[PDB]
Amino acid sequence: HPQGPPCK
Amino acid sequence: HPQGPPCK
Amino acid sequence: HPQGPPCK
Amino acid sequence: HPQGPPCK
Amino acid sequence: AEAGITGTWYNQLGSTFIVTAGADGALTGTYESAVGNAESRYVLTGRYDSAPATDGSGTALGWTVAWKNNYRNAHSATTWSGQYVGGAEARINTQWLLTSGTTEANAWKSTLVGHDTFTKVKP
Amino acid sequence: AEAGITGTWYNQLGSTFIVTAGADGALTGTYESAVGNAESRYVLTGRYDSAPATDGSGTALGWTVAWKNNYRNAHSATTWSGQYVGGAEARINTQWLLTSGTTEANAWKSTLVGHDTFTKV
Amino acid sequence: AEAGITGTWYNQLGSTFIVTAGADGALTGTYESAVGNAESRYVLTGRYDSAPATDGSGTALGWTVAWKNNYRNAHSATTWSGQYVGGAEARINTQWLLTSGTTEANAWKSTLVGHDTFTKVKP
Amino acid sequence: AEAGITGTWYNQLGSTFIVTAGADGALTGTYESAVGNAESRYVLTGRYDSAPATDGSGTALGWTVAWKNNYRNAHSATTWSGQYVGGAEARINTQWLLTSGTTEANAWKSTLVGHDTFTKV
Repeated sequence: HPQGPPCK
Repeated sequence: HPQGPPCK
Repeated sequence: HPQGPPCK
Repeated sequence: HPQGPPCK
Repeated sequence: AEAGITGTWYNQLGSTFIVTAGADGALTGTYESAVGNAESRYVLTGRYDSAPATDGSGTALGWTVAWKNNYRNAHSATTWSGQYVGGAEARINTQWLLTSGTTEANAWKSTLVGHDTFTKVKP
Repeated sequence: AEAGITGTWYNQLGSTFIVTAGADGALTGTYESAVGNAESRYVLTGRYDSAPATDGSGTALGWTVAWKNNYRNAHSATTWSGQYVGGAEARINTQWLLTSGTTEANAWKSTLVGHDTFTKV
Repeated sequence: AEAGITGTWYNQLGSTFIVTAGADGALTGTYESAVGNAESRYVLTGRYDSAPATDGSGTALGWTVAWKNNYRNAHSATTWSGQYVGGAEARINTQWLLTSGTTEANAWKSTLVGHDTFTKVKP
Repeated sequence: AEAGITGTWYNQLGSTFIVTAGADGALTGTYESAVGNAESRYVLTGRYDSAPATDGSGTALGWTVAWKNNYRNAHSATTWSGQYVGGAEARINTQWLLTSGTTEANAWKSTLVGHDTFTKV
């Protein structure tokens, strides 16, 4: 989801 | 409060 | 999830 | 209310 | 869909919600308190998913009302977050947060949570 | 202070919120997600108290973001409700609701609730 | 009052709540999922105001269920906060928070909020 | 860690929470309010996951406090829902609901929601 933190 | 019902 | 309805 | 901070 | 949301809706407390959904995902309208004459109208602005899923899934949307107009100022704002479910009996099911402006010390009890269901009455 | 809301704010997750506060209560801007990226940007619209109390209270406000833009559609929308406190360390303290569009069957777990604090740092 | 709360209740999803209110403000019982056989029972514990107000005001209460028993473990817990309203049709109106155990990175979406209304069926 | 919940925790408001976690999921203790004081103490009861996932996830738990003791009755109850994360800096991150007993007329604004973070410091 764009509301959460990065998927790094 | 304008979000609640009419008063008594 | 046990808090939701039965499944399909 | 007892859940809030002190009334100091 | 925009048409489906556009119109007049009422909730279980007797408040009035008049909204127009624009093609860009925008929501504009007025919110009115439960009964209470004419000067109980407040401006509302929100957004909705203008491209929901096929399926019988609801359309997510949300809006905000700052309870200040030319007659009153309650120093608070409410936001409703929910889904629009169309059909012959269309409904908008929401959960809302009402936050009042407080001092640092009462900030802990500045927000109320509740839920409202709206029924459509006019297009 | 009144138009002290206008500016760029960041939250603890790294999202950026850029808003313009109009004199009459409107809030307009962009909300961008993770990485910064190109269109990790979404439009936001809200409202705030343009005549807050003259007591040291914060300013009530709220806004919404529907998670759809020309590149992604997450079929959900988030609303943030809270207050602005200005000063040396201005912050916007919020609680939010994220509702996803579901089928009736999943409607019971359609909404997540959280809290975010935004600062201009 | 304790009697009034003691008994079996069901909510709109078909889940079962069996509670006993003790004179000290304690709540103990079992919660069961919507239909779904026998091993869908979980322990619940809560508290209520054992000395509410006279008036037609509800009795505040709340309870928690950790969704782990001898058959399943969903790594989550739900708490219901609401009011018991007695009368010929007694109801418990609540708002609930369901939190799942997550890693630091998904902590932001660890909690769901909803509302349930319970109707009393047995004493 | 499992019985790492047991102990004395404090939140950002200054309230103290003392709990005992039983091996099977129970949470019992005292919650004391402002000043410390004598019976600014209230009983709390809850439940937690006694077999959390073996992945670095936090432990789900929740508890309730009805605000009545032999000295005061605030005709309300609060429930905290959240998770425990242990380690060097153990914390219990929660969101809570405080419902007051009202008449039907005021039922719409009977519940407040907030969040608290407890640490052993």
